[PDB]
Parts: sequence; C-alpha cells; structure tokens
Amino acid sequence: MIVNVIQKDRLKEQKLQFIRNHQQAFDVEPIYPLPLFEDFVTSIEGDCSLEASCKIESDKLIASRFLLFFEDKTQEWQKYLHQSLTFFGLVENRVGVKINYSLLQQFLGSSFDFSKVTVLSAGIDLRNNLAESSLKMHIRIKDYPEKLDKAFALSDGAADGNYLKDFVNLIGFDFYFNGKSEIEIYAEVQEDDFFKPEINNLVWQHFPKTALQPLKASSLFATGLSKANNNPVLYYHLKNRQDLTNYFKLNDTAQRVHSFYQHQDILPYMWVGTAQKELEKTRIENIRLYYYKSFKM
Ligand SMILES: CC(C)=CCC/C(C)=C/COP(=O)(O)OP(=O)(O)O
Ligand SMILES: [Mg+2]
Repeated sequence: MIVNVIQKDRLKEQKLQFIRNHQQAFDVEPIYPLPLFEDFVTSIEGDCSLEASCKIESDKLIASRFLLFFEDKTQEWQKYLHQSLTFFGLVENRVGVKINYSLLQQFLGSSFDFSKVTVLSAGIDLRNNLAESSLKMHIRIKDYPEKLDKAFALSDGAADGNYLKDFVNLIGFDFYFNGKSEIEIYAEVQEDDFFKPEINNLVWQHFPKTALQPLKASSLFATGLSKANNNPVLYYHLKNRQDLTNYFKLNDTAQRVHSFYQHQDILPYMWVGTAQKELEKTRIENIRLYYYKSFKM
C-alpha cells in the first residue's frame, strides 16, 4: 500500500513538471485556464501519457497545447469519456463559456460501443484571445464502420471520398470557447504498408516527391482532414525526434523548440504536422511539433 501512495504522489508531480517545463520554456506567464487542465491531469490516477506541442506560424509560437492519453490497461473508455467531459464542464463554469458538444453527441449517438475504442485523449489549446481557445478530444475506433460513416457525414465535405474510410481510425473534436466546434478525420498509413503497390496507387502518387521523403524516418503517416484546416495537414510519426532536422527544413522558431526538446527526459518518438506546400519550400514556415512522456505506476 505504501509503495502505491509514494508512486501516486510521484506521478502527480512528474505530470505537473512535464507541463511546467513546456510552459516555462515558451510562455513566461501561463495562459489561463492552464491550472484547470493541471487539476484534470492530477485527478487521473491510472497510467497515462501526456502530449506537449507547439504550433509555429512564421515567428509566432503557440505553446499552451497539451493532451492527456488514457492508458490504464482496464480499458474503461466510458469512464474516461465522462472524466474528460466533467473537466470540460468545469472549464465552462470557471471561464463562463458554453461549449458546443453537437459534433461529439452526434458521433457518439445513442448506442456507442466503447469496446471498439483503442485511444482516448483530452486536452487544450489555450490562447490570449478567449474566443480562439479550445478544448480537444480524440477517439480512435477499430472495426466500427457505422461510426466512420457518421464522422464522414459530420465533416461537411472535408473528408474527401468514401475510399478514405479504408484509412481512418482516429476522429478528432475541437471545442472553441466561442461556441464554434469542429471535427477532424485522420487517414493513416502504417509503416508495414509503405512499399505496397495498393498504397502507391491509392495514396503516394497523389503526393509530390517532397511529401514522400520523411517516410524514411517515420513509423506512421497521416493526413488530417477538417474544414477548420486551410490545407490538409500531413503528419509524420518520427521514430526518433533527433531526426527532425534531417528531414524537415526548420525556421528559427521551430529550431528553438527542437533544441529545447533534444535533451529533455521524454519519449524517443514525436509527431510532425505540416501542409504539403511547406515541404515544397526551401524552408518550412508553418509547422506543428508534438512531444510525449508516459507516466506508469
Ligand atoms: C495515428 C494518428 C492519425 C495520430 C494523430 C497524431 C497527431 C499529431 C494529431 C494532431 O492532433 P490535432 O489535429 O488535434 O492537433 P492541432 O491542434 O495541431 O490541429
Ligand atoms: Mg487538427
């Protein structure tokens, strides 16, 4: 019992330190309402992972971006959904905003099979303009084609064709503080399929050569489709975060983020998100960088 007590206190502080390391590196003052997210993270006592990320827009650095991934092996997905939504309601109460839950509600419908969930995450992207701040949720589903159909319908034309359903597992939800909400569909290709002729025909031939080059360093490729996106966002799951500079031509702001994270006590892998047009340039100006740490008893 005493071992569990010590460990619970240790993991609580480690999670807060990971959040604070990120915040303190990039934002001299924490963006409100970060402490509410910190309270939520604290309240999750089982095994989890945290994502800390930066969104670079030329010299603009957006860094109050965090996600918690529920990773307790009990697979209690409905419990985790309700914990996340409790946090969302707490945000509504403290900040004095009303969130638009309609895309999530329609996706879940009235008979959601939680045994088909493989990933659930919840978090924040906080801004100095309240209206531009958002809460975030992602749900990954497996063998649930009914829900893929619904997500594509909810996309309002963003999720291009029905051939993409073959590639979709993760569904994302953004909930802006102004009551605007968005859905995102992520079409993915796993590393084991990169060299298959079917993938060259359905996927690779519709991309320029520059979009294919980082695949060499990636375990997974994805494209994020949403009407909130100006362009489709290409995502690369780099096996080793040290390979970022070898495959992506970074501007000064992104290099700053890269440099900070090289020697932090974090997981080896990362995600990189960028528009197709950025990879055609001599230097990327718009990029998202996502880093990870796990917390296990
Ligand atoms: C297996 C797959 C498809 C994983 C997706 C990983 C990832 C970095 C998603 C971006 O999340 P987001 O769209 O919520 O972030 P942003 O706030 O940058 O739009
Ligand atoms: Mg997105």
